[PDB]
Amino acid sequence: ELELDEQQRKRLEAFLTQKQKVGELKDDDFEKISELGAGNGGVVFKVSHKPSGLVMARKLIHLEIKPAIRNQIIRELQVLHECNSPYIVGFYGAFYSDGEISICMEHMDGGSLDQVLKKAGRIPEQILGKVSIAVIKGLTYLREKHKIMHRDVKPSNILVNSRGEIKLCDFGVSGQLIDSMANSFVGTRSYMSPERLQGTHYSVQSDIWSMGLSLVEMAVGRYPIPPPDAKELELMFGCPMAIFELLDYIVNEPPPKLPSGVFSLEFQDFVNKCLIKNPAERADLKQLMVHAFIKRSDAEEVDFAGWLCSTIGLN
Ligand SMILES: COC(=O)c1c[nH]c2ncccc12
Ligand code: NA
Repeated sequence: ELELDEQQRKRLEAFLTQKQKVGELKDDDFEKISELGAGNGGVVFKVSHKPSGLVMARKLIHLEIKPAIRNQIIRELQVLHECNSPYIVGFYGAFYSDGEISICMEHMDGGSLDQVLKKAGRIPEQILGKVSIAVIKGLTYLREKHKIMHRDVKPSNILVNSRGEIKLCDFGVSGQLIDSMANSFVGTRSYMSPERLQGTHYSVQSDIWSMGLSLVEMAVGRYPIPPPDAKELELMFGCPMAIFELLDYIVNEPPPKLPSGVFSLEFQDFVNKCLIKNPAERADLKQLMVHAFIKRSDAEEVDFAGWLCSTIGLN
């Protein structure tokens, strides 16, 4: 499940070789091209690293903290130089400058799945199969090689590109950057598992809930809680709640589900196994990797890049 084919081995080797040419990252070496997002307490820009000529994505986190603090964060973000996977966004480096931490990463031309969703309206089942594989393999990589979980799976944290690659970004790597960002805002809690919202027992099972929740949103074209009325489905397939009320609904109500007679039973089953409220009964990475929907999605050779380019008008 963590074994790479020839094309993925080659792409990973070409990225590291290219990264080795980049030295110490410095503020003045960057030229802004455009803006990309802001979903996790910062701002993302498409930038040009002037000396190397490489196009990167630069996350700027505005924090006003004593020299001692920032230096620890930066040492802790060095963990990311070890995160080498076709399912994790490439990391170039991190530094502090004029009151802000910069995280420099690989630029994904397809953007994030929240953006792809907005354009598309809804994402087809076969495309969601490819997304599911990448999320499971990404979470398996994080857990296997670095003994860490994502903690923030959601559509905006899944990045796509014109080469048909799907990658995860924005996973807790620096304990200090987390602690120094307390009282929030570090991102919405609307994708959190019932167990995390109860302050109870939390593992990679919480990430599986988030994935399951994100898949239903992308398949239907709407954030799924509260479930849609019989009339809202007739609009969609022919065939407002305040955050505190919403978080209560997740803990207290039955989990969302895909509408029937629209999606395959294998896909409906797969999301249901991710969305079981009790994390013990809920499926795990090993179980998900051999699920009928995953095996069928793997054997399906889906032109993800072709679908992507047509949908967002890339080219
Ligand atoms: C937090 O990381 C990001 O948002 C991104 C990292 N690379 C990207 N490429 C395009 C859009 C967003 C990003
Ligand atoms: Na993000």
